[PDB]
Amino acid sequence: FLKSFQFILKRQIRWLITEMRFPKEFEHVAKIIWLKILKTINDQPQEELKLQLHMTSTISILYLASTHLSLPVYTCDYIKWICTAKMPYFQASEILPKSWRIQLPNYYVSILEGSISPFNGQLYNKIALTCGMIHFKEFFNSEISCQGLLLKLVMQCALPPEFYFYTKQVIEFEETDIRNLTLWERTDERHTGRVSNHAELRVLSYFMLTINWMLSFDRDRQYPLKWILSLTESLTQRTTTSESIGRNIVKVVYPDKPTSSDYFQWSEEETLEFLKWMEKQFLPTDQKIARRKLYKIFPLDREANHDGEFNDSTHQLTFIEDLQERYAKQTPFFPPARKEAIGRLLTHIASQLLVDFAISKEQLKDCISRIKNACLHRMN
Amino acid sequence: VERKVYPSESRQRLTSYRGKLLLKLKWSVNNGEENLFEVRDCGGLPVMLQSNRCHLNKMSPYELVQHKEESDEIGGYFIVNGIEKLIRMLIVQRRNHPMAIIRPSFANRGASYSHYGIQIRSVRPDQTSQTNVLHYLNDGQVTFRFSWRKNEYLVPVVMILKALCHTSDRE
Amino acid sequence: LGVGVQGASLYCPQENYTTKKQEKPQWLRPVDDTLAEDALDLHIVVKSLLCDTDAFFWDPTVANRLDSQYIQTASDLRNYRDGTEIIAYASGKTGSVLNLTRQNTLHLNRHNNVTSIELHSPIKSIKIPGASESIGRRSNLVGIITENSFQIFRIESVHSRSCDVMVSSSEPLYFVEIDDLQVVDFAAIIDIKGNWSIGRIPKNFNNLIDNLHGTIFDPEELSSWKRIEWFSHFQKILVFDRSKMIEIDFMNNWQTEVVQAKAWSNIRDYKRIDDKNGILLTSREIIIVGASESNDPVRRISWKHDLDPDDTTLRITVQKVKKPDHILLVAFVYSMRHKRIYMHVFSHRKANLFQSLGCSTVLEIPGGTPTGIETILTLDFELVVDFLVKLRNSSEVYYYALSNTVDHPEWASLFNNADEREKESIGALVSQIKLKERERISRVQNLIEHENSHDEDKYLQDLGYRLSIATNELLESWQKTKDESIHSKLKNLLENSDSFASIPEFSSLLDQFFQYYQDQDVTFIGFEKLLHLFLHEDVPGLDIFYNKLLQCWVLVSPQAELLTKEIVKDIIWSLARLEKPSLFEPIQNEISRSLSGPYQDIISSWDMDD
Amino acid sequence: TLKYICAECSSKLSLSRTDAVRCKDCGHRILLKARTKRLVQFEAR
Amino acid sequence: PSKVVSLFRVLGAIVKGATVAQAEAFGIPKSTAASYKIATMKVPF
Amino acid sequence: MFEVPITLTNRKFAQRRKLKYQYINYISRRFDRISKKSSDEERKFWKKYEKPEKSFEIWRTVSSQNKQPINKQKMTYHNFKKIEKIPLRKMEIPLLHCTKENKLYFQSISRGLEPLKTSTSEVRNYRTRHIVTLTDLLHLNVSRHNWSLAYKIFATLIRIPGVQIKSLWGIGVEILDNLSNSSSGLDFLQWMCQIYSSKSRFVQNINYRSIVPPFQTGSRTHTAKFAITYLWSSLINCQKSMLIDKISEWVLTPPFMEDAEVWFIYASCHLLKADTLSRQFVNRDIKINQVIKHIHYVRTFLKICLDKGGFAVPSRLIENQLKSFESRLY
DNA sequence: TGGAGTACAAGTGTGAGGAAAAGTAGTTGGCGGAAGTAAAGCAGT
Ligand SMILES: [Zn+2]
Repeated sequence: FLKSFQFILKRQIRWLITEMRFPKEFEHVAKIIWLKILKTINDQPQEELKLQLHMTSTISILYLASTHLSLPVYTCDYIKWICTAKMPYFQASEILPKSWRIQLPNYYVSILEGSISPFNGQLYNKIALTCGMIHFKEFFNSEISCQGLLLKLVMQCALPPEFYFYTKQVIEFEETDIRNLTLWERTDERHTGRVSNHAELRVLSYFMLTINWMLSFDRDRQYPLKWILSLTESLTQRTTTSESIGRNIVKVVYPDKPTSSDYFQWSEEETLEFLKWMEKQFLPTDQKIARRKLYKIFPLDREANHDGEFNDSTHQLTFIEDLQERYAKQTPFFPPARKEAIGRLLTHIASQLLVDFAISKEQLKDCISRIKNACLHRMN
Repeated sequence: VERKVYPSESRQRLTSYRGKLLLKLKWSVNNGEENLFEVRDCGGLPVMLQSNRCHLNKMSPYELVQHKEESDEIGGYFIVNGIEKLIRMLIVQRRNHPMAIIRPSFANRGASYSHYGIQIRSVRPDQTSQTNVLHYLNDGQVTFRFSWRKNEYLVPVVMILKALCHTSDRE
Repeated sequence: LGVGVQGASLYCPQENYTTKKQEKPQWLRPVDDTLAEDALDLHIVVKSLLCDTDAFFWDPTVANRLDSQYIQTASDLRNYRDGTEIIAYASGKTGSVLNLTRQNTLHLNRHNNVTSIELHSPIKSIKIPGASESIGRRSNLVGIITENSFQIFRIESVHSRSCDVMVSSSEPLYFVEIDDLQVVDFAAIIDIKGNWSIGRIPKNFNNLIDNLHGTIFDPEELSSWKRIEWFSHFQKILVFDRSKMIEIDFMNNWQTEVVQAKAWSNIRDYKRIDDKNGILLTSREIIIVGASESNDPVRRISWKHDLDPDDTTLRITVQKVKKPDHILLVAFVYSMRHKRIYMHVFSHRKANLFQSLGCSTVLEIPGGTPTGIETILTLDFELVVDFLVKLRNSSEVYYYALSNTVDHPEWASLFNNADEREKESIGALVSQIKLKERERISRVQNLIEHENSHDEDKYLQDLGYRLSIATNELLESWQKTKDESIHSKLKNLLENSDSFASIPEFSSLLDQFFQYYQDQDVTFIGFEKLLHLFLHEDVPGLDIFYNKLLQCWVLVSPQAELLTKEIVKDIIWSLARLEKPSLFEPIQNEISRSLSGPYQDIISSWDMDD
Repeated sequence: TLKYICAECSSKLSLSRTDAVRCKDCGHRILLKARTKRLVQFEAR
Repeated sequence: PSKVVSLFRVLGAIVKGATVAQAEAFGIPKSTAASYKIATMKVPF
Repeated sequence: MFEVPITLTNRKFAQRRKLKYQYINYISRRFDRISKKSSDEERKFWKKYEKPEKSFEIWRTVSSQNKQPINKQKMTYHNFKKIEKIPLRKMEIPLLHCTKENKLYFQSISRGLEPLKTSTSEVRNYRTRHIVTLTDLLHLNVSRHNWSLAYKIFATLIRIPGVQIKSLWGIGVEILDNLSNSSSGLDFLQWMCQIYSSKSRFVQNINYRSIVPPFQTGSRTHTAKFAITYLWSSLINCQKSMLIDKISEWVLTPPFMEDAEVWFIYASCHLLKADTLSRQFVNRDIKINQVIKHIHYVRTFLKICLDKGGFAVPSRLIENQLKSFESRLY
């Protein structure tokens, strides 16, 4: 199992450096994390050792090799890279080993293909086990680059950049030793800390309480009510960027929450690019004459006049360009009904943020309450 | 996928050229109060070429060449295990007509049989035959001869002539 | 008459095709396929508002909580006036309170005084029967069902000088036998769980169970759904469950099972079309429009369309559309779990010739899911149709006229507490940024007026002098303390670290700082080829990273400059993980940890095989 | 490269071991052997 | 495991699963008491 | 919302229907002796009923000799409370062996109550989770008359490993309704009836999952729906393309000696020949005694259609169409 | 002024729940009488 789980770990990292412009030393950082993982396997008595490994584990040790390298990449940009089938997380067994696959058992070859994506903070708790078997604390810089986190969260919903520094002063006021949202470790037990001990999880709750307070307690008559009706109407809106369509994939994969049957609200052109993404699912995922004959009668392309050779100048616009329409939509800038529409913006930025971090609302209703009733405790 | 097997395949394979025989039954228990109808596969019987049941029936000399046959393929034979046998025609007695043969092999049969007799060969509408010979004894006695299973039975004739319809002895 | 029936059954399902053709050589579409021809038919809502007021399961005994019909009273019998449209629904605290006219759309009346008559039990079923066209009039009596009792009401003599709805009632019949009744129909005629009875419905409200009855009780149909309707007025009833349809003539002694629905489907709904012959059925997986037989009225099975959804809580409502040549039937399947409708169109013609057209679906309001949808007869190729809905977790009955041509209170009930003590304690930090932003809107404005001057070039020449000293103190400590076999900050300065904002001048500093360390013991990460994770595209230069962020906050900002000039600095003063030890560090530690494992795991610790 | 020929669709076909003797475009069982470039000699008589 | 259970079927033991009474004092969890079989016998035959 | 073509199995649903039909056996066999006085637990359950295999429901026509007097002896609470006690006291032991959700599901369905949560709604396998999206998007865009997009969905849907005969042939109007660069529709129906036309006896003993007969199987005594649709679609196309002898020889090759619908179309194939051959465009030796075969075939194949089971033809008008073909002959 | 306690929130013990590829089983289809001329010992009345 370890010979193939490393072999798939190799194919994930080799994807990152070759395509996503990662530096070559990222593999070198990742091996020490992988090798000390093997020493924990080594320490256990070989008879009935039961090493704990899961496709969530090859993400967790990839995340620690990227936050020791102190990158702005996260599980927001890991669950988007695996649900869109970019790095070999889903059906990794079906394509990669090709000789070890036959000898591997029925349970070990089912643990390698990632049939169900990490949910309800499953990916955070595997980092907690990973920071407990090997000490990512006291050896590596367990310092989340929280400045590269919120800049994505600023440009995610097209808010003014004042909130980037409205947030950090709230973070700096309610924090341990001002800076250092330190990444947690759990060598303890099968008990999942409900303290929101995860450092990445803490920044989101600070971002929630910031965007409430800066608009609710506005004596300065700076953020008007009709600006919210030009933002909540603007954010609840569908576009065809590769971040938006890729976010639509992650809405599809998670069944538990609502806004999972959101494909009824799709449009014409947003459906076609989903089907062009479908030519990146089959390539991961004696009576062959029957299917060969049917694939002739249903050729996978369009019957004629396809969109490959001579299509356009542009159809799809990118993530730098839709914000140029979003910030050009909320152009005006200069109470019972005010606090009603502040509940229309807050539940929508909350819902769009659960789908990117794979946690439930009860995983986040706790994370607000452990932050809110620790922050007013500063004054009393 | 089911496909049509042409007799050129059965020559290469050195197998028979068999069409499937289907035979639906009837299971009427108690005078047809509960009928059960089951079509049953009864093996593959071999099939004469260029018949109704061969795949070369209404087929051009061009298309016989495209299916690996002679362009003037004749038909009329069976392919059994690659060997290409056929049923020999026979000469039999003319149907439904009473012949009046005399034969020395009739006195061999019983005492007081003459050489005389009337032999008829009756065929049913399903081409199955039956021979009824009508012997002459030296007593004025005339007998009716037939072979049922492989045996041979000898009933007197006015037993039949009084059994067929309601007759007087002047009719 | 077509050709393809079975006699026992009859199909026209989803897009295989029909199964019939006459070959009528008449130059007039020489085929009578059971699919008629037309163009498309898309349906648009016209929204109105009419009135207002365990969790993984639902109870099948509840049927409806609202009702509406053009109703005719005894005042309309005697006087020439005719046509009064009403509504009767259940609302209140427990939903035990029971209670008009269409002006141009269906709106509540001027007097807005609903006859909120009271029952001391929550209401489970509100229904009117509707009347046969062979009775002359429209009936004015509404039967209701509670958890505890059974009442009958009667609408009596609404006015025109006040438009008030005064009613009568019947003595409520309680549970003599104690089992929950399910469905009544009139056409007190009830069906309890497993067993039914014919009710003697009285005229007198100034002051019963008849002695002929029966049962259908199946020991293994575990659900609690039963249903009864009179079949074509011949004193013949149909008794349902989710497993069979039982026709009973209670005039004679005669009972026959027609549907048997155990193997691959179950019965969901059965709404009696007022067409007394053609009456619709809804199973799962199929919509059946099985009518009444012409000669012997027992049960006919007519053209049925299969149903591609599959669910456990499906219901249907049917509205006739009477037209000259034919009669249309729109059939609305809905469910309590989702908002979507699914409608199909059948056309009854004169000689019991049904057809089918296609299939369509519409959406609804984004809060709630329908539990009751009810049509309006509208007193009687651009089809129009009108109906009114009642959702789950919402008591707002809207009104929709389909024509052919998301806040949650859990987010609301969290914040804004009722503590006047901490009413300004939260605002003490809100007032803190009233001081600190004005502190920082001018502290950066000090750097705005300094533009390519030498006093700030002195700060970066000193910065290029103070970077190298504390680094080289640290670079040798990793060499003096090397043999540990067991980190990159660039923030060790403390003077201000905030007193220079000019990025192309600042870009040559860190490139000189890369030039300053060409030998070993220190390696550096990239910046122009790695900052693309914020913009998801090509990033050629760090100096034009600002270009697409300057053009990202032109309009929405006061002065639009000094906010973006310091976020770019906050990235580079956070992405400055630049003190990685060189090639001497990883190679010795990859092989020393492999020494700590046995030769069992040497082959299992090996990269680079393809 | 050793090849055979299908008796039905006449497609050339290399047939390794642990393969069923079938064509791989159609499914035809009978399968005839082609001839390769090999020397044989004759007298022209 | 099922290679072992098939050997006892010639003997005639009714190899069935365990009980919750036969779960606590045998080191196996109470929920996963289906894959854990206990083979007894019947005294007449 | 719509049905998915997935053979989805899960242990918790394999329990709760094995848990259900086990209890159904005891509460029936309890009623099987209290009505007298006055082995998988599911397969044993289906040895009581006959699966229809022609329809979803086994319909029985009522104006017949299936008549029965009413059992007026109704079932009250006094009898119902005792007939379920000794099953539930015999059912209480495996309720602790199932899960806590199954143990609460069974107590819910003991008294009515219908599940509000679908067995397909939490598959979460990322492959099936895309099938559920791609089928609900399939039926939605078929419904919106959006054919060039629904063709792209169904082309990608048949290539995911695990899809079935359900979505396959039913919505193959997308080829026939397209007519831009179509495969004519009819060639896909020929594909279906080449590899799914079985002659197996319908065994009816095994519990069936993921195939359900009346629209996707093809056993004996049930000609498959894609088989008879291939007959009618290749006859309407055969008329619109004015090859009639190809189909009339093609239908000649199976004798379906069970049903009546293929005999009527085999009658109707000759009736369309007798229509077209009886034009004669005069203003006369073989063209007369050719048609008199086709008139004779229709009068026999319709007669043998009536010899078989229920398929009610207008056997009066069709005789009156042949008489009009002889008035053209005279 | 003091202690009651009742809550709130933290900490420790313990097996039940969702998953998939192989295998098994479960039931059918399907295959290998117009012949002559002559003697002889054996029967018959
Ligand atoms: Zn071939």
